[PDB]
Amino acid sequence: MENFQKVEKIGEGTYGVVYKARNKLTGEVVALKKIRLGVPSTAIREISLLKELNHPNIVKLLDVIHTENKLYLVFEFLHQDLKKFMDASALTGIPLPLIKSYLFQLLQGLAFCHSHRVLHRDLKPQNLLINTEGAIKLADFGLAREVVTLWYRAPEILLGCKYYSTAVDIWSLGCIFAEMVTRRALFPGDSEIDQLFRIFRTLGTPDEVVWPGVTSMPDYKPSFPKWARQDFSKVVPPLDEDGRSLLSQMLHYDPNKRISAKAALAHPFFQDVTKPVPHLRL
Ligand SMILES: NS(=O)(=O)c1ccc(N/N=C2\C(=O)Nc3ccc(C(=O)NCCc4c[nH]cn4)cc32)cc1
Repeated sequence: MENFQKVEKIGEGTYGVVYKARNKLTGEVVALKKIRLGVPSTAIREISLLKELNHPNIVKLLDVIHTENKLYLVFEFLHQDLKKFMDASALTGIPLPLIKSYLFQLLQGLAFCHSHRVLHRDLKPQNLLINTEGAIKLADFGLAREVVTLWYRAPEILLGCKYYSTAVDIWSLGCIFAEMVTRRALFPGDSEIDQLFRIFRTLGTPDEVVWPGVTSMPDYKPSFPKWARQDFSKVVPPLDEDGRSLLSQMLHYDPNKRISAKAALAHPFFQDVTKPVPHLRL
């Protein structure tokens, strides 16, 4: 760890603190994450697998430094997160071609991870990183295998499913897609039940018709209030019918009906996809 010079604190997650740092051996500027824990053998093997999960839309894990019961992860550095970009673009809105490019790129990243049976599990604007070239990348990946944000949590997680699928990441990305379009979080819950009830108030209380097996889920309660579903024309205006159709498939209640990342890439919404350059003030 004497090989790195800290520049500034760039964030704090559930695992630990992230610093921008300079590698005294290569001159490289990196993101250094100190994992708060010595380190379990199961974690070392899993994190070593992530070093090989390389894709242009996945923040590169450069090195795993396991020294003196402490664990450090050395990552590729990107200059801004989607959260700051969305806040900076709030008066005007992110242009639809850039939203489309970012969604397409993230679906490429998820299609890759999911093909390797790797789930993110905690997608949110804060772990989506962007650069000046128009790229967007997924950070803080297969690490799951301040108050924690519930806004992007899939309903099967909230209802107590222990063995959830790659569909949880599609749900989170659908929530982020809606937020980029409307400039407001889709489901800003501040408790697990407020999160669930916000989802139910918009998409309708799920039942055995739309989600077979839902009433047998661990945290499902027959006493849940029964709300009627709302139109997507009301939920994400002024998004066009291609975008609303894709969003509806990413937000299906039944994880088995929810669109995969691979099928989403073929959706007619991406017929005119391009790669614009964002206006980044760094
Ligand atoms: N706000 S900002 O637009 O000025 C701005 C600028 C640069 C950056 N970079 N972050 C990173 C980077 O380059 N590689 C990374 C690899 C992994 C992680 C990661 O594990 N994150 C979870 C913990 C967390 C951090 N932040 C909130 N939770 C982060 C980064 C982030 C935000």
